[PDB]
Amino acid sequence: SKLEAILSQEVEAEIQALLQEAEAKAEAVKREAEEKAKALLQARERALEAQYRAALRRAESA
Amino acid sequence: PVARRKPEQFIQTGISTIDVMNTLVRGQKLPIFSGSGLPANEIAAQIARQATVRPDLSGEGEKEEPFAVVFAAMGITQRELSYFIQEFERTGALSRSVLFLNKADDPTIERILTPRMAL
Repeated sequence: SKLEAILSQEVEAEIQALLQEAEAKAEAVKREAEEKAKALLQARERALEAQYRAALRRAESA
Repeated sequence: PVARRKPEQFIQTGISTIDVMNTLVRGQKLPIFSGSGLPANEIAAQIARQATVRPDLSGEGEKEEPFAVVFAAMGITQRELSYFIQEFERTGALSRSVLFLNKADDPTIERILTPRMAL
């Protein structure tokens, strides 16, 4: 019957909202990582080069 | 008396705190109160080598400033004496410096004059 149909009618749109929330919750996890990984590695590239050149320079000073 | 002029120019040190709280400038006599068994000594030749005479930031260059590092110890122990050889000698950091240093072992008489030299 139709009564319980309204109970149906309520659930289906909620199934979709769990998903929409979820979708955003996977993506964000993904995106938090994207910037973070990229941003440290830059710094560690940077740092390693300087920690080299200045030595070689100081070596040139020898 | 008519030669001297009141300070007007910072100089960087390679140390932070000792430029922030108390800020290095040229023609400044900064006493550095040490105590007994301490690595004062270290932080000397340490921040020594770090040093580079600088006022770039003010709007000047740094090309026409010769950097003269003059180093003088006294009363040096076997141990310490090599730390010296370690810093200058590390690379060519004697590339801008001279040592002078009357050991305890050495006469205390010659000692006296020691500074007066580099002075």
